Amino acid sequence: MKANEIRDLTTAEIEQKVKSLKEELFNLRFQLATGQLENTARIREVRKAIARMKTVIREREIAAN
RNA sequence: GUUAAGUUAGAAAGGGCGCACGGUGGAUGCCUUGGCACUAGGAGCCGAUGAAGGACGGGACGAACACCGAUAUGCUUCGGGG
Repeated sequence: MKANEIRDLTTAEIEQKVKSLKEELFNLRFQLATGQLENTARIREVRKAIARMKTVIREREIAAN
């Protein structure tokens, strides 16, 4: 997901995908607290994909300053 | 046959000793998951660019340890490694 997201433009191509995965993380715990979910390791992998995205823009702010 | 005097062994409610067989127990014997002692070399300070210490928290899995801060049981990228 590195060159997939390094090549993405700074403004919304991370940010809307940040916001969608925030909404995606918002939905998966609802299935799990009810118990109506199976692939629980994806939920770990979603936040694993979240934290690697917020550090992209923060790295690019260092590239700015 | 009995009468008389007369000796004279046995027993065990339970215990004493000798062996036999168990139980509690944790000593010894052996080992090491850590110690102390130094020698040799290296390092001898970190902080208002927020310390040391923490407290509170983070997993599909329950609390505690260890790891780690709402980017939370790693994250990117640089090498190693298969």
